[PDB]
Formats: sequence, structure tokens, C-alpha cells
Amino acid sequence: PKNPDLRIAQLRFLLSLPEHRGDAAVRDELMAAVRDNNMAPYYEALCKSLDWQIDVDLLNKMKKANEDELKRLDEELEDAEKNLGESEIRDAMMAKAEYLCRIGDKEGALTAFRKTYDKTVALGHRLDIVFYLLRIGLFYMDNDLITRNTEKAKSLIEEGGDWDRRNRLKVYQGLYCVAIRDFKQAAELFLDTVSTFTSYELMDYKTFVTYTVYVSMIALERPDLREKVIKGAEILEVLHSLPAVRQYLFSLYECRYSVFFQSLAVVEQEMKKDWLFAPHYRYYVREMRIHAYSQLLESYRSLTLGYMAEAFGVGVEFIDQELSRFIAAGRLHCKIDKVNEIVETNRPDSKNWQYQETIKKGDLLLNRVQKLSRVINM
Amino acid sequence: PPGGGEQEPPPPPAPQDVEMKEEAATGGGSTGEADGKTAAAAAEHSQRELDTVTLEDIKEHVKQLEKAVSGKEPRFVLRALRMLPSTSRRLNHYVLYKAVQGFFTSNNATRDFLLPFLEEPMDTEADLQFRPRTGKAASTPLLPEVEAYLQLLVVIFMMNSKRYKEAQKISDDLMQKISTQNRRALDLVAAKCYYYHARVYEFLDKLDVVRSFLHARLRTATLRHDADGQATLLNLLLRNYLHYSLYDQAEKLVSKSVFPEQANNNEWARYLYYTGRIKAIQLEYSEARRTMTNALRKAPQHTAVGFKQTVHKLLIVVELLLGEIPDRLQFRQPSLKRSLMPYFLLTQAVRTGNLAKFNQVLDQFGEKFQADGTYTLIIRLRHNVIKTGVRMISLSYSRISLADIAQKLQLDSPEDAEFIVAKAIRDGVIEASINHEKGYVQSKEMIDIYSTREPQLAFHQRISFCLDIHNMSVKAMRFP
Amino acid sequence: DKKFHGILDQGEGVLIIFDEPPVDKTYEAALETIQNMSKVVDSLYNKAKKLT
Amino acid sequence: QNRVAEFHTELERLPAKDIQTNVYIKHPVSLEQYLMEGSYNKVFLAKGNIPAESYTFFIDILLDTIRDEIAGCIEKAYEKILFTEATRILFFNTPKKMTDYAKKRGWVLGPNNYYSFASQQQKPEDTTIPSTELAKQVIEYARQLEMIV
Amino acid sequence: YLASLIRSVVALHNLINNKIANRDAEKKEG
Amino acid sequence: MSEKKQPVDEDNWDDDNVEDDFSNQLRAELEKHGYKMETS
Repeated sequence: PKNPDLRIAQLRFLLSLPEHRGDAAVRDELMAAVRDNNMAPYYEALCKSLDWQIDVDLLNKMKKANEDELKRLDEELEDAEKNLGESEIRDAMMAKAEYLCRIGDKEGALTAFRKTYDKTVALGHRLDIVFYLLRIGLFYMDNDLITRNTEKAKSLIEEGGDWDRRNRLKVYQGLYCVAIRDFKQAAELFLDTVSTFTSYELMDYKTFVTYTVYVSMIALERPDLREKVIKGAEILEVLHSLPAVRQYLFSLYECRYSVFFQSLAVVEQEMKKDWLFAPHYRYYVREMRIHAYSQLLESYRSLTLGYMAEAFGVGVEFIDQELSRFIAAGRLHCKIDKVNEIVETNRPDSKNWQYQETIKKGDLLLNRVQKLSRVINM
Repeated sequence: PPGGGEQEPPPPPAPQDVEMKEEAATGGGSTGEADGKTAAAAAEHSQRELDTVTLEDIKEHVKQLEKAVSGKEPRFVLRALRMLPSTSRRLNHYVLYKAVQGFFTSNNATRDFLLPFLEEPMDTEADLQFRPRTGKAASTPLLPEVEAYLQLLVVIFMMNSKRYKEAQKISDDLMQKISTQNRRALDLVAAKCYYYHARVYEFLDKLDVVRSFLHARLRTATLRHDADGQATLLNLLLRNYLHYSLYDQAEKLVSKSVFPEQANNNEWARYLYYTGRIKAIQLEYSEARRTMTNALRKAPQHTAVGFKQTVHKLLIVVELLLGEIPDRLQFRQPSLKRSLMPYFLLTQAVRTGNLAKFNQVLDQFGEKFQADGTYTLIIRLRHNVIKTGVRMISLSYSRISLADIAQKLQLDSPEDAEFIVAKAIRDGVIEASINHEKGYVQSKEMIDIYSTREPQLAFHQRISFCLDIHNMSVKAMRFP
Repeated sequence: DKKFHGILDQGEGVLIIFDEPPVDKTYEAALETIQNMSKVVDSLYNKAKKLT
Repeated sequence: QNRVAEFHTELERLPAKDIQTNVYIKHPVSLEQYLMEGSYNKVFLAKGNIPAESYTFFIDILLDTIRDEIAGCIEKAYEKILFTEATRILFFNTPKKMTDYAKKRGWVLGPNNYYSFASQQQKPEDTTIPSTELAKQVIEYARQLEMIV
Repeated sequence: YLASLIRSVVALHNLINNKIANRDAEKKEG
Repeated sequence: MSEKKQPVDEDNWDDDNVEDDFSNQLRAELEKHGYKMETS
């Protein structure tokens, strides 16, 4: 079907780019591909994985027989029985369309989708078709499919039916995680976590908890992080199951930095086995290290980095080279020092922060009225 | 002829009507403001000038057979408009010949009889009071005369027909333009002629004869008074001397004519491009990169035009001559793909301490540097190859020993690293100081009186600029 | 956790106690008018683009 | 003669002779490149190699206007050194050049110790100095609000 | 930043309101 | 408006902010960043 279907797109990625990760993924994918009569979309995978094997002709006559069994079903149906809409012609012809996502490629499935969308009036059945486009566009990460049908979902459909949209509240920001919006939108609408039935519309629950807790500690640090993920109750049930994730949380909040990096290196290595993975590990770790440095350099204005030699980890020169890259990066607002070996900080004040903002917003509007005064008057 | 000859009637049909009513409304409305309300800057003078750059160059290049632009030369071959009967009879000639050319085929000039069809427009009782009509409707057929692009024996017809116009242009100047002041049109007329007259003197010998004319042309401009005249002729005079690869820049350093004072958002943006290149070649990098920044952010209103990619081209070099670099290829184009790869990979090698890659990609992409006219980077950016790190270190560290900066700049010598730090503070790269007693190089002090003493020295300009907006608003308010 | 107004040192092992000015209410409301002034100029240029 | 801004704008009229050939022109532009980064000593070690005529009447002036600049750096607050630092930094072990900079500059040899005093000024400040001109600026504020109607 | 900006922007409204009322009364005179 | 000076002109979707700061410094972040501890 399409309900556990996104595990396949994980094993497409996990087998492909790490060739060293190629032992057990091929063992339970090819047997899963000869299951469910999966015939069209694996020829690309059959080029990148092992060479060839003859069960193609055996499943081609199986995929043609099930095609012809439903072909003679709905041609006799459309030629004898003449009630339409969401009728028997509808669910037989979507069973062709469900067949071409389950077995076929996208092309026969999408033209059956755009045909059957133009026939119906019940917007729940319309939104279920848009649920099917959004999932096959999430398989092949087609960025042009998803910009269309999300606008179909918001504008063209959801002025009516209700509490079916919370399935898409998990999807609109699941697409924001595969983009670079790992910062605020994904953490904002993963915050409603009460949808637990591991469905097709709720693809998994325990990994969804790990996803909403990784993205959460970048949106907000001290701006009451603790109410929504620490004082939050139903989030705290399932991270009481997972021991490493709760250890990864409370190392950051209760300020134990040495055990925090041991957790963080496990997270980055566990991050590697993801399929929306492109914008993660490289950008995630570098943001979380400067995240922990900002609160540690806070509450101090004169820190010696020999105090960071053992209350932090080890490696005197390692802190020295990483602060030097971060201060030169335009971030991590302090000043590192040699001999004296005392990391000195500096911050703006009331006057200094309010003048730095008004010097920029003033010049932007001043340049804006340079052009506006010259568009008029010739 | 059954395929394309049957698609020959649609071409003429329209453009014989709405492209004809363009200059009919332009020539009527320019005459209407030349007569009354003699301050005629606010008309379709500007939009037709934006059209003669954009529209009528690509509305027609050839004279558009079956008599759309082919008819324009026998249409305007008979123009007196002299007295009130000579206007009303030519108004009948505006009725009859446009009916004939809309119906049948009139006198088709075969691309070389265009100049005798520019004689009887100048002849046939043509007027001097209708000096916008003579100036516009002679220069506007010169663009089909130049953008035919055949460039053989029409180049001397280019040379003749411009000096036909420029003899009328100079005589109008020595003709006392009463209350019209065609200079508002004749500036870009003097530009559009001399863009391709510069091309003609690139296809033949040098254009210093243009500059000897343009010096006298800049002399009679602004001695009368400036109405965009000093602005246009100065960028024209500056461009050849910058185009010549001779010495040519201390001529521009002593060019004390630095007040166009208004440029309608278009001359001033490219004027700041030229003088930014000039202040870059005499090694003043700070003032250059900020007026190159001002030129880039002033008039970008195009669609992947290229000179915007050229001011973006020179701006990254002088910032690599002072260390910082932003994201450059975030506005990538089908043509910027050619021109992003050398410069993005150039600053890739500059930020790292690799010089073998820096010399390799000089050898790899030097011929692209030949097309951009920027040979000089190899002799003057190898300075900042060692100076980028010492700018980066002295911004990061606060009180460093010179014994440790030797390995950090991988120089393997503390004794000359004093001198590199001495040269950078001599050049004002970093404001820091050196303790020559036990080897300390400490940075500056804390954030200074910036919260107290400075900000009124930014506030004074913003008062003065915004009330001048209020002043320029109120003065130009009421035309009725 | 903002239960306190202070700072610490490691170079001297020293706790330091200070105060802060609450008089940001002028400069806070100063640049919030620029957000109102940004929206009106965006509206005017839209009106001026609509007709010359 | 320190026309370094006039130096690089002079180099525009040379199309390709700087790279291909022409060691007569290649030697001073390699010289100016040695003055660029930090490399004082490669200038003075290429002193014994001129492929052209002697060039001595220029390079005596060229190095003299180098020596006084480094002397201008050491005539700052850098207080005291010995002759061996004047041997390392300036050059030349035991030549009447130590007599040259004893009479031109200061640098009196004490008990095997030179002396260079503090060239740092006092920086007289009041910082309420613009009280007249700031009172001027606010006048033309209201003068340009009123009076021009 | 308050008194120089807003005084300029209000008088800028009087430009567009006049330049509209100039030519839209001019094009309807004929 | 031709100005006579224009005759030439997550894939990497927000890449250059990441790349201008960190380029290629063993981005697995474990073999030295997590493996200092054999020194102590």
C-alpha cells in the first residue's frame, strides 16, 4: 500500500550514498520489493544495487494480470452503470491510481490523480487525493509538486472540514525540516504532539518525538524552553522510554557540558541514518556547539580557559582554535586572549543595542525614500 | 509564400497604427509643452526616451516591409508645417500619405536611399521653431540606420547623418533655443550618437577627435547652465580615457568637474562605477569600496543585465584587497554561471592559506581575467594573501604574543612577523599596538564613547537629508 | 535564570553586583514607529506604481 | 621618491612586457612586490643583482628612504636597545653608519645601552569643545523649519 | 529619527495627491 | 534600460553561509572533536 511506504525511501538513501552501509539494507529491501508486487520504481535502484535477477518477467505477468483484472472491472463498470461522482466508478478508478503508487511509477499515478480530481465534489475525497500527491511528492522530494498541493490544501480545500488538517500540521513542517527551516517553523508546529496512532497520516510516533525534540533546542534556549518540552507532560512520557535523548536534553538544561558532548557525538552519528538528511549533521552540530558556548560565556565576564580545560572536556588548544573560528565568524561575542589566558567578553548595552538597530532601520528607510522621491518628479 | 507570405499581412496591420500614434502623441505633446508651460521636463520626454532605449529599438530594426517603418521615410519626406496654412496642408498630408501607406506600397528605400530620404525632411520648407520635431524625428531613424548591423558603407552614412544632426544641434545651440531647451533631449541624443560613433572609431582609428569635440561640447554646456548636460557629457568623456589602456587616470584625478548634482537615478549610478575604478587604481581602497557599494545599490532595477554584474565584479576584488567577502552567487543567472566560477574559487583560495592553488587558478583562469580587464590582481592581492590572516587574528585575539602568531600565520619566524604587523598598523589594517618589551601584541581598548559622543555626527546628515526631502516636496508641489 | 543581578570572574574568583537602567521605554518605542513607517512607504510606492 | 600611487597607474600602459620578458622593467616591479608583504631583506639581498646599468643613483635614495622609515618606527616609544639590534634591524656591523645615526638621529651609546626617548604627546582634551558649533547646528535646524515657506 | 522622517513622509503624500489631481483633471479638461 | 556596459551577463540552497565559515574540517565531528580523550 502506501501506509508503511516511507521506510522504503529510507532504505533507498541508506543503501545508496554510504556504500559501506550495504550489508542488511539490501537483504530486507529486495525481498520487500518482490513482495507487494513492486515493479516500476526499483529499476533505478537495480542499477545502483546488485546487477540483475530474472524475477522481473515473473512479476510482470503478475503486474499485468492484476492490471487486467481491474481493467476489465472498471471498463465494464463505466459502460454499464452510470452513477458518477464518488460512486463505484470513482473507487475502482482510484484503485487503478492506488495501484500505480503501490506498484507503478508516478506518471501513470499522477495522470489518474489529476483526472479523478476533476470529477468529484466531496472535498474530503478531494483532500484525500491531495494527501496522495503530497506523499508521492515526498518520496521523490519533488519541490514543484509540494508547492502546488499545499496551496490546494490551505486555500482551495480547508475552509470547511476540520481536524484532518492536523495530519498536515505534521507535514507542512516535516517539509520545513527537509528545507533549511530547522529553526523556528518546524519547532513551532511540531509542538502539538497529540496524534499517536502510527498511521499513514501519522507515519511514526516515537521517531516523531525524536524529531520534535532535536529541532526544538534551536528555536528557543531560555525563552521558556522548559515549559513546552521539560514541563510538558506527554512529551516527557516517551522520552522517559528513550534514555539517550533525555540525557541529551538534561545535559543542556542542567549545564553539564562534559556529558553533553558525549551525547552530542552520538546524536550526530545517529543523524547519519536519516533520509531528509542533507541539511543536518554539518549544520546541526556547528549550531549546537555555539549554542552551548553562548550560555556558558553568559554569567561570566572574565573566564580563564584553563577552567574550560576540565569542567568542559579536555584539549586546551581545541577550545582555543574553536573559539578563534567562532569569534572571527561574526558570532560568539567575546574576545579570546593568549598569555593572561583569560577569555574576556563584551556585550552591548541599552544605548548600544538600541542605537545599532536604529542606525540600520534608519538607513534602510532613507535609501527607500531616495528612490521614491525620484520615481515621482520625472 | 503560402507559409510566410500569408503571415506577411499581420506584421504591418498593428504597428502601422499604434506605433505610428506613439510619435504622433509624443510630437504633439512635446509641442504642447514647448509652447505653453515652457518648463517641459515633466512630459512623455522621459518615457519616450525610455522607449527609444527599449521599445523602438526592438519594435523595429529593419524598416518592416509592407510599409510600417518602410513608409516612415516617404511619410516624413514632405514636412513644412511653416505657417498656419502650411500646418493645415501638412495635416492633410498626415491624412493622405498614412492612408496610402496603410493601403498600398509607397516609395520603398532600399537601405541606401535613406539619406536622400533624410534630405527632404531637412529640406521641403522645414522649420527652426519645430526644433524638437527636427531633433527627435531625425535621430529616431538613425537607430534603424545603425542597428541594421550590416556595418558596410552605412558606417560612413552613420558618420554623415550624425554630423547632419550635430550641425543642426550646434546651430540650435548657436541658434538661441527660446523657452524649449532641447538639451533635455539633446543630452541622450548626444549619447546615443556617440555610443555607436565610439564603435565606428573602434572599427576605424582613435576617438580623441571626439574628445576634442566633447571638450568644446562640455564647454558650452553648464556655461549656459546645466540641465543634465554636465552629467551626460562627463561620463561620455571619462569612458574613452578609461577605455584607453594608456596612463589616462591622473588626467581624471585632476578632472575637477565633480558636480552633476542630480542625475535622475541613472547617470549617477554609473558615474560612481567609473570613479570607483579610478580610486581603486591609485590604491585608496576604503573610499573606493564604499562608493562601489553605493553604485551597486542605487540602480539595480533590471533583469540580469550585466553591468550590475560588472559593478559586482569589481566590488569583490577590492574587498579581497581588504579581507571581507559576502555571498556572491546567491542571485545566479544563466550567464552568471560563466562568471561565478573564477571569482568564487578565487576567494576560496584567499581565505585559506594556500598559494599554490592561488597561482594555479591564475594560470587556469587568467584568460577570463583578460576579458574582464583585471590583470593587476596578481601583483596587488598577493599583499593581502599574508594580510588576511593577520586581520583575522587581530580581530579574534585581544593580547597575543608574537612568538605564537608565527606558527599561526605559518611564517616559522618571529623576527619578520614584527614587520608584517608593523606594515599592517602602518596601513591602518588593524588599529592595535605592539609592546616591544617582552613580545606582546595587544589589541585596542573596549567599546569607547560611541554611546555618547559619536551619534550626533550621524544624526546631522539625517536631519539635513530628510528636511530637504520635505523641501523638494513642497517646492515642486503645485503645477496648477 | 535572572534571579539575581550579577557577574562572576575566573581571573580573580570574584562576584560583582550591579544595577541596570529601566529607561529603555523611549528607544524601545522609537524604532517600533519605523516598522509603522516602513509599511506606509511600501504602501505609497504601491500607490505611485499604480498610476504615474 | 614615494610616488607609490603614481607607480601603479604608470603600469597601465605596459600590456604584456611585465610577464613575458623585459627584466629591465621586471626588476622594479619585483622590487615593489618585495615591498608589499613583509619582505625587507629580499630587497637588500637582491641588491647585488642588477641586470641593467648600475642604477646606484636611484637605489641609494630608494634604500635611504627605507632606512629612515624604519628609523621613524624606532624613533617612537621603543625605548632602548643595543648596537646589535641596530645591527639586526637597521643593518651593518661596525661601519660609520652608527656615527651616521648618532648625529642625524639620537641613539647615544651609554653603558652599552642606547637611548631613545618617548615621542608620545599629552593629548590635550576638553570634549565640550563643539559647544559653539553644536549650538550653531541647531540654529539652522529651526532656520530651515521656519523662514523658508 | 521621529521628527525629520514623518514630516518628510506627510509632505510626500501631498506630492502624489497633487500629481494625481494635476493630470487627471488635465486629461478630463478636453 | 541598456547602459552599454552589459555585454557578458538543499542542493546549494543556503550553502555559502555554511561554507564561508567552515569548509572541510573533518565534518564527521567525532574523530578529533569527540576523540580528544585519548590524550587525557
